[PDB]
Amino acid sequence: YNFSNCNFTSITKIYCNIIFHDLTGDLKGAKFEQIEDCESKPACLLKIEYYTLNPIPGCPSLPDKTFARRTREALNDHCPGYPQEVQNICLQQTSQILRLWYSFMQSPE
Amino acid sequence: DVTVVCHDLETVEVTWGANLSLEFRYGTGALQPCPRYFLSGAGVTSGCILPAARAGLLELALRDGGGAMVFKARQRASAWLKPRPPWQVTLLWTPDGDVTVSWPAHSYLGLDYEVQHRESNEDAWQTTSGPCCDLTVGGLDPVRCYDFRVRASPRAAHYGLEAQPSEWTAVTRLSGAASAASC
Amino acid sequence: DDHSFWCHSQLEVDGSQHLLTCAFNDSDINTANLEFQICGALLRVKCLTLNKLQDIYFIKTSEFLLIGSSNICVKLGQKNLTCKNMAINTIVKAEAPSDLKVVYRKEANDFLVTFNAPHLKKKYLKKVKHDVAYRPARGESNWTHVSLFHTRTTIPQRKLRPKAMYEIKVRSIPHNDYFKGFWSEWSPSSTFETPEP
Ligand SMILES: *[C@@H]1O[C@H](CO)[C@@H](O)[C@H](O)[C@H]1NC(C)=O
Repeated sequence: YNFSNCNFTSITKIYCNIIFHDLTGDLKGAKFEQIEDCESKPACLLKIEYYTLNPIPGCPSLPDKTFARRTREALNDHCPGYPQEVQNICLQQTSQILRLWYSFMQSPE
Repeated sequence: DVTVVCHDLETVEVTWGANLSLEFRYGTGALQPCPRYFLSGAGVTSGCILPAARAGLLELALRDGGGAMVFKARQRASAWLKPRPPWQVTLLWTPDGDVTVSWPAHSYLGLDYEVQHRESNEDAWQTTSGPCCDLTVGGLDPVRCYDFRVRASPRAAHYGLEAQPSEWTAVTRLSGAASAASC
Repeated sequence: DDHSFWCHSQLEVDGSQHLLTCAFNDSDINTANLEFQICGALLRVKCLTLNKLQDIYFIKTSEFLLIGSSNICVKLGQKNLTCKNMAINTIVKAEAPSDLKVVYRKEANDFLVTFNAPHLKKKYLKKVKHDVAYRPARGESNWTHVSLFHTRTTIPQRKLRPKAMYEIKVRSIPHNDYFKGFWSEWSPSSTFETPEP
């Protein structure tokens, strides 16, 4: 999908006022070295979506967490045409996602 | 305990304190040596200043003599942002009895500004906040002298939780109906 | 034959769950067999039905997305009498402040007013605008209001009558570019006494 048509202003308000708090809330201060970066709002949203809604080995439940469902709903609402478990892995992925949001916030449209 | 501060998205300053050495890179290119160490008289390092890039991941590797890792990090440089203070603050009495506080913008987004004031006569500071580049402070007495100061504060959702506010500006003193020599 | 109604939400009420409360504008209404149902913008389910308690309907839930709008419908059996579309995030009623206290400071010739602001400790919506109101405890007066974004303010002594008793109370409203809504209930009132001039 091409995230270039998303309303970034709306998504930003949702991230700043809800999703950000959900992420920091889940991380409880844990952080990990950052693996990837991104340099535009559309490119960051693409990575965010991919990290957030695709399960990974060690944290199958990730796409079902509240911050993930809210991310899905925010993209759905504001992007036209948008379609066991180890806690340390969950945290690692959650930390990556939060930092991709920071990149989103710092990137141009 | 190692500290990292990114000064105004211009430089990154890493401070420690054996003789440590620092390598760094942006992205996945080749590690590079610290471009400028802070050295003691005996020639042991105390820190490093390097350039900040607004994008890309800054990897830091601090090693002991012998090549052992003592500190590692990998985040955007802005993760450690401390903005410069605002350059010059202006205070303007409006006819309403309000004061408009204004300042020049920083060269990057995502900052809130905190404006404090109190009577120039060790009382508590009152604070108000807002985005660039002005805000209004109401209810001031036209004949009393007030101190104002401002700082820039990186928004947590924008830059994250390791960013920190600038230093306060030097005080700017206001006199509603009085001359400056009344303050 | 008017089933017009209001709703307000409250975030993080007795834990992580949020509260939705609705009621009819007209209290003289036969609510016989009427139900409130909310559909849309929920996490795991299509709809929820509110629970009736005397003259109000409420649901405490974890299901709200807080993103996008919901349809709230007054139903009689399967008949929709009236449905309104609204977003939970734009009908938020703040929690009232508490621990209101007033201390006379002679050296400052003023009264220091302090209270506790519960939103500061919450997950979402941490910043509210406060409204402090005061007037003499006896007799009729227009309340004096003070608008604040922090949990203290001062009243100069000279502003008040001497040797009198004042009543004071405080309320809050969301102040957020996403969450919007309504004034809290007033805090309980405190009273304080003013000195000789
Ligand atoms: C300490 O390490 C720095 C960085 O590698 C180097 O420039 C300096 O010569 C060293 N000093 C001593 C006394 O080994």
